[PDB]
Amino acid sequence: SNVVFALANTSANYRPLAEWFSQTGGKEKLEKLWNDASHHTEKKITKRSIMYWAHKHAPQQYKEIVEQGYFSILAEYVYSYNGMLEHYMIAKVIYAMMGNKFVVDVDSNGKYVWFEFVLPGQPMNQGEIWKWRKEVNPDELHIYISENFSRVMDRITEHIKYHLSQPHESNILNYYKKLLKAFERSKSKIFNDSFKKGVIRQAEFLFRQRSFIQTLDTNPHLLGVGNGVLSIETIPAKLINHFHEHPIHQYTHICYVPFNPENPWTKLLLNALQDIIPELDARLWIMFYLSTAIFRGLKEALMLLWLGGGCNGK
Amino acid sequence: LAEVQALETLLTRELSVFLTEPGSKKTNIINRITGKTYALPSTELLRLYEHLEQCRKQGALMYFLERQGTYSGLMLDYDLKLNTNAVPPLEPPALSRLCHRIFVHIKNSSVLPEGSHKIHFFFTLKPEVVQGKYGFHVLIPGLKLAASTKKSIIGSLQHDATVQKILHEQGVTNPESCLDPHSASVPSLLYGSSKLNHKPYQLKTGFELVFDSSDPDYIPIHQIKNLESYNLVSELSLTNEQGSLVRPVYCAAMLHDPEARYLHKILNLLPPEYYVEYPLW
Repeated sequence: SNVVFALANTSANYRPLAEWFSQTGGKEKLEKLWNDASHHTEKKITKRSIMYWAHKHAPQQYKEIVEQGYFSILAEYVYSYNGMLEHYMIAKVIYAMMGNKFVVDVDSNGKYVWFEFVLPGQPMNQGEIWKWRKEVNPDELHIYISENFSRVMDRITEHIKYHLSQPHESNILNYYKKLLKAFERSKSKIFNDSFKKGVIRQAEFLFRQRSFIQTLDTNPHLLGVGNGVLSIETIPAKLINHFHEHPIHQYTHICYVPFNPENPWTKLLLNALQDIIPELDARLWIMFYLSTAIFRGLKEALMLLWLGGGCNGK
Repeated sequence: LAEVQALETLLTRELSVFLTEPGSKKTNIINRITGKTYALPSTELLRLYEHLEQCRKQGALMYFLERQGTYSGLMLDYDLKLNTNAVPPLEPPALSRLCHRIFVHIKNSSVLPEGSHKIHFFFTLKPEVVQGKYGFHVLIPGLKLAASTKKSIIGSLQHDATVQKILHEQGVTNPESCLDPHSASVPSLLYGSSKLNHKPYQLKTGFELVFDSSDPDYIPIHQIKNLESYNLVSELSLTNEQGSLVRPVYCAAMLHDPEARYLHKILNLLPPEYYVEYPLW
């Protein structure tokens, strides 16, 4: 179900389906055929999930194949238009290269605000660990265009030099020399500020989501926590500490859930909350109502009054 | 530079498939600039040597080492303390006599094959004296020796009175302790290569020694005249077996990897004056 909702965005998804479940037995999941051709569903996991389905059991080959794809896209862009590398081809390679980390929306005033997925090897504030943070200028992408993409730039240069150092004819060598010199004049443009601003403003149309702000914190069962993302769909707390498709932005920097141990702090908190007011048959209503504050709505409309006493536990 | 670009393409596109793990004995070639280790088959070793030779003739920065392993050519590493900061003369007669004495110890090891055989000696010299410190390598790349035999030959050479005399008359003040006793085991710089803080040793003179088991008292030593005609990285290599001048004679048998970016703080982690640390540790 996960992979079928992942690649259901493709209109011709049945050919990857027949490729994948052709492997012990299975037989198209006993001829399920997308559960006998089901209709559209909620926004499940996307294409960006599959490269995180990989990279945890096979990182080297995944890195090599994405690097080869990056080199292929840049090589076809360089060969199609001899040396001129304008804003859109750089934006296309950048979208292919960081497409699972950045999105952009047109939320309120017609302005294109960015959202960056954070990683543990990044400077966050306190608790933005695995959730999208709002950005006015893509500073990480601005650094990434000049630092990481320049490695692909020298890779393309090295391939051009290798093709130049070959026993070809004179006209092919002249064409490759012209391509190399035009490419070398255009290579330094990826460090220019105006060019990088144009690349960002062109990738704003390519990193689009069209529904990102509309569903940011719509669901109530996903909660922003200091250690990552907390989920309360099932009885155990999931504590999502990996890449995920859930597009939550707001968070609590001080929650920091350590699951639920029975250490000294939890014991003293429990001894503080109870053993002060006597209850019959383990009555627990008031601190059960202290819960359900981690939900959005669609619940009971109760209204509790704690008032009473001067220096009590209010 | 074209020939450096060519070597870069050979290494990354083609020889990358021979990359060895750290501490893998299979390793025969070490590129200390890229920190890469390789096990090159003879065909790919030669292709490497053609590229390194072109890079050498254009004075390119190389730091290639070959691993001697258990059976390969002999290398002698001399670290000289001199009377003065003048390059010692080291003319053919002195170097010729050195070859003869080196050979007497090889012969005395009893491992030479019977019959008539040519073996080549090459003397590469430190380009200048620095504070009276000087050096030469003696390469006998074609004479394939067991590591244990090399160690034995080196032991004997350290105590050779005639060698000590020759070195003394050249102005050497450490003639008893100038031969590195680990000459047998250390990885050996390819011709044209050096530590990143040093300049590469230059080939001054090579000699052809013919020995004949039937005529043991006839040991002709002559200067090699057309050295420039050969691929010198190739010929001087202790592990090469496919040289043109040098034909083999078979005798009886750091992990921080900064990658030019993160080591800068190392450059300012030395001049702290933080020897004594009561609060500062």
